[PDB]
Amino acid sequence: MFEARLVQGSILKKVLEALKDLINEACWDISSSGVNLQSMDSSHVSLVQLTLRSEGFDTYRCDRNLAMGVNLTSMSKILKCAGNEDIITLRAEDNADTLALVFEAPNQEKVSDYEMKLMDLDVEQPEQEYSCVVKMPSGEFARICRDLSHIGDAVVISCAKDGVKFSASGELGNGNIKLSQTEEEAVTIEMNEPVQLTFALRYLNFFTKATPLSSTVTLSMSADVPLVVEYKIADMGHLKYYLAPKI
Amino acid sequence: MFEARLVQGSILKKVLEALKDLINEACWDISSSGVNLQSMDSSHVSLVQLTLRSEGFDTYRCDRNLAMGVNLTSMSKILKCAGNEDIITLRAEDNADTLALVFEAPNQEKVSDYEMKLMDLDVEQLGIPEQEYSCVVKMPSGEFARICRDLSHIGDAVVISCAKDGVKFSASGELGNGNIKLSQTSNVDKEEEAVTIEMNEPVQLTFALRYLNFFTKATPLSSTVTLSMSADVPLVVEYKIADMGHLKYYLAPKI
Amino acid sequence: MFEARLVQGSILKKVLEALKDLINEACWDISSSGVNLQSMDSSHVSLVQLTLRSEGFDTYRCDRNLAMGVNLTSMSKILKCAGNEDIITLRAEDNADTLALVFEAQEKVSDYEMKLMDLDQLGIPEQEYSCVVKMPSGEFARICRDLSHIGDAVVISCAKDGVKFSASGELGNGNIKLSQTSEEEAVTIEMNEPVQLTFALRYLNFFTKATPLSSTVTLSMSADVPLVVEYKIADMGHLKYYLAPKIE
Amino acid sequence: RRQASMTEFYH
Amino acid sequence: QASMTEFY
Amino acid sequence: RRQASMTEFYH
Repeated sequence: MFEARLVQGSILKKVLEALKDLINEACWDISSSGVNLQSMDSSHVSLVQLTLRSEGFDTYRCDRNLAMGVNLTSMSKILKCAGNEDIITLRAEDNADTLALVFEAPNQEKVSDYEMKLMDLDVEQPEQEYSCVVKMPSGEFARICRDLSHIGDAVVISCAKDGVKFSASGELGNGNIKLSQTEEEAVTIEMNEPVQLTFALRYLNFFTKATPLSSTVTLSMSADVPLVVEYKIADMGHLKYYLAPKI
Repeated sequence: MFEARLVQGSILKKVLEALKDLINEACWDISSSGVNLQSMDSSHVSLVQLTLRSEGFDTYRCDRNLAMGVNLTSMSKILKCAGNEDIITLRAEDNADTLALVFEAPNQEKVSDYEMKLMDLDVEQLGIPEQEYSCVVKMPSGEFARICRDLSHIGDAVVISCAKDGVKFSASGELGNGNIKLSQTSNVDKEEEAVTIEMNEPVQLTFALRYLNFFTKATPLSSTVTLSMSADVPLVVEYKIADMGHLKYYLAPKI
Repeated sequence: MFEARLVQGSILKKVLEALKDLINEACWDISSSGVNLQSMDSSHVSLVQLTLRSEGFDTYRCDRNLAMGVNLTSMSKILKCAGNEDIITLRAEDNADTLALVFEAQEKVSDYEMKLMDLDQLGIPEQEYSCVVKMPSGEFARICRDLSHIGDAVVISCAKDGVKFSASGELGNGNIKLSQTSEEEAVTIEMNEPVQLTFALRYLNFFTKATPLSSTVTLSMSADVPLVVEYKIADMGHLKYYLAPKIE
Repeated sequence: RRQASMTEFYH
Repeated sequence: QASMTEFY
Repeated sequence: RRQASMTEFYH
């Protein structure tokens, strides 16, 4: 059996709001260390990697390792039936067709319990050091991507020790945003060697749906390899987006 | 002649927001005791019954009985032109193809006056007898709205099961199934957050979530709502219009 | 070489939000005295006149006079990328195909470059009006917005005891009466003779997009000439709308 | 599960 | 509707 | 500028 009890159900809600639009079905790897998810989008352009530590759950139990095939859209609809202050408990048997969700509403005066059908999915499957790493406010990054979406299709991210630059171009003109280095409102840069890559704003605007998960976001960049957009899930783990560059 | 003056005009506004989407044309019965409305939706599945007592109006006057045929969408449009703290005065002659509405603003520097055309509408009334229901649930109105809209994500119909310890709503659909369980409450902060159950014998019925989601547009009228249930008979969802009257919805069960 | 620096960049944002839906391309007149705009909508029913004097800018510079053919929708998209507290700088060279905008934040500096078009000055006099109404802008917006649900046109009747807006349609008719009061919640009237005209509510609801620019709006009413709906851009200038009356 | 009308109860 | 072009 | 896939890198 697998039984995880999380008092901050809002985390779960936000996570699925952050994943449902980029990937529709994903395989949940359940292990003694926690719940991991790793899936590529349908177009094979970005990769999503979610890590939820077992120690971040208020109670955790996992007899054998599990691979739950979850349709993320359905689980998103069901989690819409959970209040932000609800205590959410996931529970699934080993030879289970279904995953059970329990919403224990704050006021021990309401208890919802839903049952979701699973699918036969089967699993898919390294950490690096990057030339340039930018730590900046998450809402700021979301704003930048959304605004440059009005200007062009792709954003050119240039990373140096004196700031980070996003640039876009389109038929009505072009734009350049420069963020200079300056605790949760700060922009700090760790630079190994300068970088410059180009990415599709569509996918970044998919990634920024995870903004309610963290006040800060980090971008890891290296020449000719995918970009890493990382949102720390406080006390629980992290949510990572990998975007292949344009070449 | 008929002239009614209501200081809390927002009430009227809310009443129309609760009806315009469910019934398009309705006949308002004006009499010495107040304003009454009773209409079925176009599909003949739900019945709506509005009661506004004459003693709830600040000033009230009704010489002869009236049957004003109102197009509720138009009257809703006119009431959207009134502030929430406006004093609203309805006035209509004995024949009159029109109903006059007067919006007085708190300032007293602004006075709107609208004139609405009426319809020739048959007073065609159902006969709803007063009854005793096996199970009656008093609960917060916003909670009931949240439940119905949530279960709409799961299925078409909600199974309301009513027992002495609480009420349970259940839904089923192609993506799964869900159960919400509300228990009786051993006191909250205030009265309106409580869930109380009056049961003579247990009940369990099935209703269309679409019509309930229509009913919950009356939520700004009352902080609490009650569901009255008896085997094989329609459900009654009642919202109290404090000091004035009530708005009632009747929903026929499924098969 | 033209360079204007405005610390209250929000003004620019609001201005373009009031214009992009009514006129798509307009010609900006740049001179030593400031920036002026005058354009008719595509249907040739209303006239827009914008005045931003050089003294409202914290820095102003204008070597040669300019006639910038600007697509207002594109410039609106670019200005949506600026924060409300941003310092906005417009700058254009003499033989420039483009207009440069600089958004300074809080160490963030954005810089955009917009392409201009080759665009080809109606006679606006200076008159005195029989009836002039000063009223809250949000009230006027609310009135036009409400009466739009009743009819196509609003009849503005202007007498010494107040202004009355009236509409009629197939579901009925309505009358809103504003009486003078005894500062920006006030309704004041300067009257030489009573007026009463009819205007299309569609265009007035276009005009009320300038509401975030000023707490008050003024309606100057003709005799049988266009109505003037004026929003003062405090300390900088004004935005004026001219609407021809309805003689059916 | 079909839908019963209101015209069957109250009339 | 009268035009603006008829005034100036 | 085309778009490279994720399947070329981590594959």
